[PDB]
Amino acid sequence: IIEPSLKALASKYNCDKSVCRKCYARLPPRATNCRKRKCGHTNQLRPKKKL
Amino acid sequence: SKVTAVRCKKCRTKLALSTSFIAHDPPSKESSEGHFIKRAANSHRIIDIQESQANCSHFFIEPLKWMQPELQGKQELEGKFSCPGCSSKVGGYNWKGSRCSCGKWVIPAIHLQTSKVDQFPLQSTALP
Amino acid sequence: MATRTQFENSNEIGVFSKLTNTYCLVAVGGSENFYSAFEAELGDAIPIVHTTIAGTRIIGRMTAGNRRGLLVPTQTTDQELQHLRNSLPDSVKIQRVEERLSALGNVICCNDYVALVHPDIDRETEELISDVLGVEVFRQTISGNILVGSYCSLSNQGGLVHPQTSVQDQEELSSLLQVPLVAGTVNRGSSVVGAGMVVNDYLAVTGLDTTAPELSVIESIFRLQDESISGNLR
Amino acid sequence: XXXXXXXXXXXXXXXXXXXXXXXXXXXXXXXXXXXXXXXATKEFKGIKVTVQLKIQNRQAAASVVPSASSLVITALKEPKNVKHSGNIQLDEIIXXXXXXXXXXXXXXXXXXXXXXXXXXXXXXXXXXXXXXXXXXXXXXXXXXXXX
Amino acid sequence: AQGTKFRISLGLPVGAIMNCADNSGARNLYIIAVKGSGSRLNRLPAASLGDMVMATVKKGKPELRKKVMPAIVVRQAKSWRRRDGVFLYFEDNAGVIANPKGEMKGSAITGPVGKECADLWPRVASNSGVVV
RNA sequence: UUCAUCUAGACAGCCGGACGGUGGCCAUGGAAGUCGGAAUCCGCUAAGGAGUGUGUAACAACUCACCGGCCGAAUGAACUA
Repeated sequence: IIEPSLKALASKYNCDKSVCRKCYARLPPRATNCRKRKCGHTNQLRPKKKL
Repeated sequence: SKVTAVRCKKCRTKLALSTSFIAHDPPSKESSEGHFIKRAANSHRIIDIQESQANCSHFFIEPLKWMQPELQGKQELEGKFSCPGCSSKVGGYNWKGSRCSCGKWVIPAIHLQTSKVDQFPLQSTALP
Repeated sequence: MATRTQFENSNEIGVFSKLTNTYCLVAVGGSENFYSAFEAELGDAIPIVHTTIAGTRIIGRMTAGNRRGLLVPTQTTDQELQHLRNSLPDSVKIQRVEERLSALGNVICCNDYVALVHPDIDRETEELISDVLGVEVFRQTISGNILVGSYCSLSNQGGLVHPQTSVQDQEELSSLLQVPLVAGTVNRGSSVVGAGMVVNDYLAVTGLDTTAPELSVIESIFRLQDESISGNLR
Repeated sequence: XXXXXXXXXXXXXXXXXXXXXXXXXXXXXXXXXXXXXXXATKEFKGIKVTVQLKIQNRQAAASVVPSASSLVITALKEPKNVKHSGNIQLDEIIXXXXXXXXXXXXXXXXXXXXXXXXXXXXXXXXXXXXXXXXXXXXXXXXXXXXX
Repeated sequence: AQGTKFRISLGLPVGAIMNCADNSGARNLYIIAVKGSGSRLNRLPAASLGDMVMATVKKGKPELRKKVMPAIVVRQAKSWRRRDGVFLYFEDNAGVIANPKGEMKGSAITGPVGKECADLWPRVASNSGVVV
């Protein structure tokens, strides 16, 4: 009932993100470093967990 | 035995009679279908095991006459419906599955939850 | 016939409402969903009157009445009195009653023909109950309880009584009331059966937590129960 | 009117399959739809895959088996993992069978259609010992005859 | 789980022994705590008419004794203001024991019952003979 | 500081095609290249895997390995303070 053409439209903004391990921020998926300054611009990034 | 009737609670309408009921009675009880398996994102990782409930909490009935205005108008792959006079969530239609709380699978189901509807006998009084 | 609904979030209905043959009274502070259960099934047959008695919302337990008459306690204000006499028809008689036993609904259980009253009610009252309602007045207690109103629901067809009652005591009440009597529970086993539900000839409303074995027993003694749209079109 | 086509996969004795999911948007059918399947899969095994497509208009039945797929090589035999890995004397029978398959193969004659049909049967023993790879690498029978 | 009630005067602190109105064997109640009370240094939490209080039975049948079980206050000796204007007060304190849902174990209540206790709790209003 | 790609057309992106036997076959409510275990074949070929991935109830849709053009001079890695 979600009509998965729209779910793939919805998953880009919510699900297809990368998470910093330190500061838990919601980062773009192909980014290398965290944009937040409080964690020292780290390169220790993990994917967001899929449902 | 005698015929039975399913009346809606707070609507008081006979939603479905007997000569119905694809009841599918025995569960599977083996490890893959009697158990509820909750997988993870990758590599078929099992995180949760849920044991099935005792009794199947639904009523699997044929497509009836009063569902015809809901089934034809905006036909989709899943949804719900109501009593025809109180508009409360009584049962849903699913062409997929939704086994039972107790679990097998069925065919496409018209699942009618045994909460907020009850089962009566259509015959005369018991006279206790 | 046999409907189930609840006031704001409480299961009991006879506390908050009074159902008779010719009229019906409801408490004021309710949702539209509570009122729709009475408005749909009664329709325009009998008037559903919003009111309060003595500054409360428990008008089922405070008032007592039948087809022909309505009794209100002394603490009823005169503004609440005139609101009743306007909306209710000309046939019903409305009388304020001077009691030491203030709550009239717990004291008096009655219908078209036979009334049961609390045994410590006085003699000058017993004339006024017979004069207003037009009903013969009997003093008796259901097996352990003096409060015949809360523990005995009654109507023209039959009567649902307190569960802890011996069969020989149910026989002696059946002779006096001239109707068959059934012990039962309401609202998943509450002994308060007079306030757990209301009933008349056409309708019997109960709480939501009444299970279906309890509701089957209720509809049987009241004999209210009795289809083309259901069918198989595959 | 309207012309619509859907496809049905596998099933031996009786199966709702694709139609139940696809029968939702269409006219609802339970007894007749499996019966229309039962007309098609008659004299076909239940263990084997059977591929069909049914075109209906106002509760119509269409029974066909296209057999461009592995249905042909599965058709000739007598029936953890029930293996299909058997030996068959394909060469004379498969040459008639591949010509049943090669209605378009979109190639040249039966020689190019014999090099693909035997490769579809990646399980069966075929002609004598091996009927696959190096054994069915060269085919010196039928060939120009079916042309 | 407590419904809305207009404020009345607080007249039963912790330590009070009120009478037991119903007929479930008990003769008095020892209030230990009041549901929904506030917090302030050195302040005893107090009961009122209509509040649901935790109480132990000191005198009665030994089945009821020595266990904490909640209770509903049905009379109050402290005078209080009603909004229509009058100040009224009963002769003694009283309570009925109840399960934590709010259903009542007692079959009937002797003596008068406070009117604000009746509207707040339906099961009290079922068993009550006299409501003020 | 040290290595490596590069006008013999690089990295980045864009622009085409991604086909036939193909829902292959056991696997079970349903798995069609993608939950997976063992197999890894042919044809059309400039080139294209019984399939690197996203995704789908099951397909799809997209993307990649691969195939050929355009855009046109800089690009990549490991470190040190």
